[PDB]
Amino acid sequence: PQITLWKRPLVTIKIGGQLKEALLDTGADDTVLEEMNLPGRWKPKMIGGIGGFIKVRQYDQILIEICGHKAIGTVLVGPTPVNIIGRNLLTQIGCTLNF
Amino acid sequence: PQITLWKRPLVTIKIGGQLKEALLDTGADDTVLEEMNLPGRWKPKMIGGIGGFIKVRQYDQILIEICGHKAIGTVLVGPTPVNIIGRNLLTQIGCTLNF
Ligand SMILES: COc1ccc(S(=O)(=O)N(CC(C)C)C[C@@H](O)[C@H](Cc2ccccc2)NC(=O)O[C@H]2CO[C@H]3OCC[C@H]32)cc1
Repeated sequence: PQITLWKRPLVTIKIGGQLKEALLDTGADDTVLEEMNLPGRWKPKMIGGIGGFIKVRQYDQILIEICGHKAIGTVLVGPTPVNIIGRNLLTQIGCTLNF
Repeated sequence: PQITLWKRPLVTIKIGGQLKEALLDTGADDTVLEEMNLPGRWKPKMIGGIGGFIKVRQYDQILIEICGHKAIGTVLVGPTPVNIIGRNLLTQIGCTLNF
């Protein structure tokens, strides 16, 4: 599909058995999801943007389905105000910017 | 052009007659640029990111050319970690997401 940018590019994702709304974010190197209790091992990480840094938990090789497109990669979990699909997963679903 | 996302979507912009590098950021509602001198009037505003809120100077109806495409709109100037081009300008140059 083609998504215009009049409104936030929110799409439905499936992760850890749950459906959520997430932002297709070309400005995000990594995928950052709102706080959730995923199983498995993780490593602490700090990511920074406008306003400063937040502490997140890095999970690797997590399966995510984005608009019926399957993907698997690193997912960060922490106190983000929004679910953010970053470039590490956008590349896997064949997402491009066009103008 | 069609821009893949295996690298940061960085492009050259022109604003106030000066060239800069900026990030095409579909996850940003607004355009926020690093500290710079801009002619014209401005008003103080606050914007929130993943790490909290920052003070910025809002410039309205500013001419800005993005990868050869012209836009005229609001530009926020403040302590952002990166020059980001947000949806308010991405729409003006006809930018869409596609997968
Ligand atoms: C390492 O992996 C990372 C992944 C994501 C980020 S980030 O979130 O700080 N950022 C980065 C951008 C500011 C360069 C992505 C931007 O698209 C980021 C995503 C976001 C965070 C909080 C609330 C809404 C939207 N958007 C953002 O900061 O936009 C600003 C400017 O316009 C406003 O709309 C959204 C919030 C305001 C940082 C690191």
